[PDB]
Amino acid sequence: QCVNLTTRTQLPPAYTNSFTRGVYYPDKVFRSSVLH
Amino acid sequence: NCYFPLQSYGFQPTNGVGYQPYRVVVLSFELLHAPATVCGPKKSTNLV
Ligand SMILES: *[C@@H]1O[C@H](CO)[C@@H](O[C@@H]2O[C@H](CO)[C@@H](O)[C@H](O)[C@H]2NC(C)=O)[C@H](O)[C@H]1NC(C)=O
Repeated sequence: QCVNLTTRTQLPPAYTNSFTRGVYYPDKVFRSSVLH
Repeated sequence: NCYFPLQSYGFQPTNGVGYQPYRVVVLSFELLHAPATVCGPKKSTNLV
């Protein structure tokens, strides 16, 4: 079963500033005290 | 000039070598870039 709940107001794109996010550990290794 | 994209192989036992079929395996593995799970038949030893 599934149903199209198409009652949905056609709102514009909304926006926010992703200041400093989405950094992730680039590889599966350990490092410390270093600018890599 | 519109075609079904995909074909049979003509594999009769009368085929010549290289026109004959081969079964193929490819082994893919990454090395040392994580913890690991498949290893060669070697005995470990105590921590010194
Ligand atoms: C919900 O509504 C959409 C249309 O907004 C339905 O989409 C159609 O689905 C049929 C097959 O069921 C297609 O032949 C049409 O081409 C689709 N419409 C469009 C505009 O492409 C959808 O099937 C509906 N789903 C339910 C569960 O009611």
